Amino acid sequence: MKVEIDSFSGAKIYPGRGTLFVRGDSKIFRFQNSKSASLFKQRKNPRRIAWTVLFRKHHKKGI
Amino acid sequence: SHRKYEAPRHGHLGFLPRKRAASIRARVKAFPKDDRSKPVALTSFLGYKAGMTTIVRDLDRPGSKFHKREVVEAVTVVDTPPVVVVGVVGYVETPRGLRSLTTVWAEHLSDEVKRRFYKNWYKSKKKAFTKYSAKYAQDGAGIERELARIKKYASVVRVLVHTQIRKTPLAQKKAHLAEIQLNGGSISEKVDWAREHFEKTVAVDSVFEQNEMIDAIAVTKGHGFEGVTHRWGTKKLPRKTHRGLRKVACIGAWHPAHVMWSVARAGQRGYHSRTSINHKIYRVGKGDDEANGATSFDRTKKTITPMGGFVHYGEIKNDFIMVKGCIPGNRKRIVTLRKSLYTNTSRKALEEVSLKWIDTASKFGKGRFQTPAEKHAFMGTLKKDL
Amino acid sequence: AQGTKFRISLGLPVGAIMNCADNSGARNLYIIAVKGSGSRLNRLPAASLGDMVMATVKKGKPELRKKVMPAIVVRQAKSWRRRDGVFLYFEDNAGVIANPKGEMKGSAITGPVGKECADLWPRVASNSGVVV
RNA sequence: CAGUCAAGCGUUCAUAGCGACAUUGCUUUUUGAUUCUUCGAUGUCGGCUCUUCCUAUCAUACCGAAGCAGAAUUCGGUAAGCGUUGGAUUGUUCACCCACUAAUAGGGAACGUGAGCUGGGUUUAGACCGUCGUGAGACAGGUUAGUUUUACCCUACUGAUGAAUGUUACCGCAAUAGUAAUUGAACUUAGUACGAGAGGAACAGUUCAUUCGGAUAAUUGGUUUUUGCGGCUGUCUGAUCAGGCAUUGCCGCGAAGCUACCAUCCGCUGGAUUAUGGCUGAACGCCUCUAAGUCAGAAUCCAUGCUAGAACGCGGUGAUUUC
RNA sequence: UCUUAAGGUAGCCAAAUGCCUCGUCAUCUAAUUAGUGACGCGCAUGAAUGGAUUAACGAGAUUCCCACUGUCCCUAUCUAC
RNA sequence: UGAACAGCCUCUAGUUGAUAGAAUAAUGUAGAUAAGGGAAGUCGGCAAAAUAGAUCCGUAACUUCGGGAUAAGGAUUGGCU
Repeated sequence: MKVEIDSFSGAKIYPGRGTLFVRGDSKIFRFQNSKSASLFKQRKNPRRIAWTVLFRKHHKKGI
Repeated sequence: SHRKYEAPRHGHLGFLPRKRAASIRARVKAFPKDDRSKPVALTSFLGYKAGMTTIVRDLDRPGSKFHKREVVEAVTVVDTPPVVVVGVVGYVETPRGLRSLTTVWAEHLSDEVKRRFYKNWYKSKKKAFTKYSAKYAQDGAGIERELARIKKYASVVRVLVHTQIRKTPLAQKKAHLAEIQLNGGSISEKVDWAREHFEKTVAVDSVFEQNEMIDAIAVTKGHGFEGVTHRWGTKKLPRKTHRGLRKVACIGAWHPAHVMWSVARAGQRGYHSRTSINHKIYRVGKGDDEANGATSFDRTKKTITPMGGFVHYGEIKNDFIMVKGCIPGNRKRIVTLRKSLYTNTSRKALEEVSLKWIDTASKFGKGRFQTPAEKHAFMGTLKKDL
Repeated sequence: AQGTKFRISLGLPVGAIMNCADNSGARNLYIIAVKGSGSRLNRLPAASLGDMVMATVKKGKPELRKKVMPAIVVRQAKSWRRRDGVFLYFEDNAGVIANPKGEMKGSAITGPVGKECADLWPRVASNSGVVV
């Protein structure tokens, strides 16, 4: 039951939920809410979305 | 003419009529067979359904795909405060059936149970069981004759019990009254146990234990008037049909010139007392100690209650029981648990359960964090906290 | 089947055109017949993450058509839940050519393959890439 | 459709499986014969949806017979508890083809069902083609389009109140009435029994799975009037913030509720019996499952279990109006 | 040779015209009484009682293909009245 | 706004006239949404949905040379300087 990391924003995957969507080359992405998966669906490019832990380390917010 | 394409019938022919129950608390119609060799104990308990969470257990069954491996399932938690015995009922056996011989009650009656006999408590004069308490003044001889009568006659003896409702988050203030039947020992032993427990409370640990088969009785949730499509599950009419499509196209034939009772018809769905068989107890918790939601593998200091408490019910502070699968009835609905009548040995009942992980996340949406410490650690400093 | 695969969740019913991913020359598979199901009035038989399903091709090799012929599906589109508790759904519903026993007509499949398919018929798992 | 006889098929051999030449019957799911009911009017085909009933039983359960070595297959008995599909063409009822499964058994209920629906055909009026007829017109010959009205009243059903038995409230019993679960695959058995080999099991244990039913929404999807938030377009309030309208202005996320074999859990064992196989035992000094009694035994019946509780079935218990 | 006028010429077709017919062959399909192209001793096609191709067009009828969608698998939810 | 007297909002002017209120059950009338399949339902793509404006390249068979044609099929569309 070890916790995973979300593949869109960066979170803590607890057993029970998650989406894969794969790619074809088997990158194996894991999401945590419908919001994150839906945001990935239209290629929102999580290099620009704001409220992100990925942004929390990239944009140097809350260090 | 014969049916063009035969199909299985819709709905059950053993659950009619689908009508409202006579009381909010579903009554029990069967009790475990009495064996006068075991020590006397209760065969049923009362509890209010609180909610369900997610737990992780071990899949231990030879022949399965994975052995000694993790798995997830749903488990319903019911808040069952310890019950207080207020009397016993002696049932004599007659050729026409069981008959109630006599009833004996306690000297001191709590306000919660006494409120059950009143419909307007504030306007009432609280003159309930007043002259009855005078029977115990001199030596209590007013019931010793009745006690001897219950000892001699009334081969079937059952104990009348009530719950303490001031310890639950529900703002109801009226104890629910049900009937509990004694199994084990002789009639004299059962009545002695009943009389020695007068004005006393008993814990749920003495009536239920881990790794047993437990059945649940409760009334379901009503939904009002509903057409046949969801009440029974019949095929809806096509779009091109006239005067609507959500009904039964044919309800019978010319002969007989009446509508068949087995024909699905629009009516009431829900709020029916229902019986759930083979529910497995996973763990029984105590309300007087912490680590309710902490297991041996996961020693995180947390309680069974999720973030912000259970939805529409509140928090858990008394004894709670979590059982595999869904329980009939919605939250805050009274559920009276009943032990398994038949000794199901088989293989699905002898396994040993070992809880690993307890989900205490926010069920009020899509919460992730389990404990405030984890949320603070992953969240850092805030603006609200100075 | 040398194993009892779990509860079936549908999503690939009869009348679906699904592509191919092996090296037999087949391109797309047209679902026409499914066994392992039962009988129900006005219920269209469907498929799941790996079933013994016959089909026919609609585009591709001129000789791989015009006859009923068995096939095996390796990828689905509807979300699938393993008992450990995970909602899995592959991007495109794809499958592999097969004989009634489970033998190969091509050489190797392309792309990933479900672990349940590996626990099923083993010869497709033999000539597979990554399994997940 | 089912019985009787037997010249024969079955390498020899009548009932393993068939049986000509004939005969005795069965129901009205075909079509016939009459017109007794209806022409001051029973809405006429087919299909969709749905309930129940019958056995002349396709499969499941339990058994018997076979030229039954296994498997497979054929016939028969108890048997309606349960199931009996999805699709190309045709309006089709019929018929044919593809595939599945245990198999896709045969029928009725005003040729079930139009104040439930569909309107393709038939079966008005328009119009075309071919034949007959000088002709208007006919064609159980072909094609196209062609308004399918109404329930509020009575009964019945689904549910829901309800006065009266001293009132009220609680705990209750249980006559009645319904009932539910069905079926298959895989590992071990076992490449074993059997068979020479090719071939090839069954009963226990386990994993489950098809359909159906009862519940609940923790998890996932859907639903957006939470109009909750954010963004966008046209117009208006001097501009900004904050804003109105565009019949819910649009999009993304979207809490709660609801719901989804598109989600989860669950669907019990005791007795008595049918078919049939057995014991003792005469009639019939022997034999005999039967005449008396008696054993085992089916998805059969009844109880264990569940649902509603006679609103004129019943029991116990608290207080029962100082005015 | 005949009652007479000669016995269907050029064209077309199981076509809206074919009872036999779900005629036969090829193609479309896993499967087609559907569609298209041919075969014609064609009950009963046929040249101004007019035959064919027809360029463009038809709220005319039918068949096939791509995206599409609750028509369906399999039903669920919201709104105003 | 906008190619437009298309659709929408506002100015002058006119109206606030359709018996009302509280509840939000089924079945209904009207408007939409539904993961996967994509016509497998139905006599029949019936209804709904799908592309829809402007700019740039290109646009087939046939033909009476006029058409098919917006054929089919590809890229862009905001704001500020």
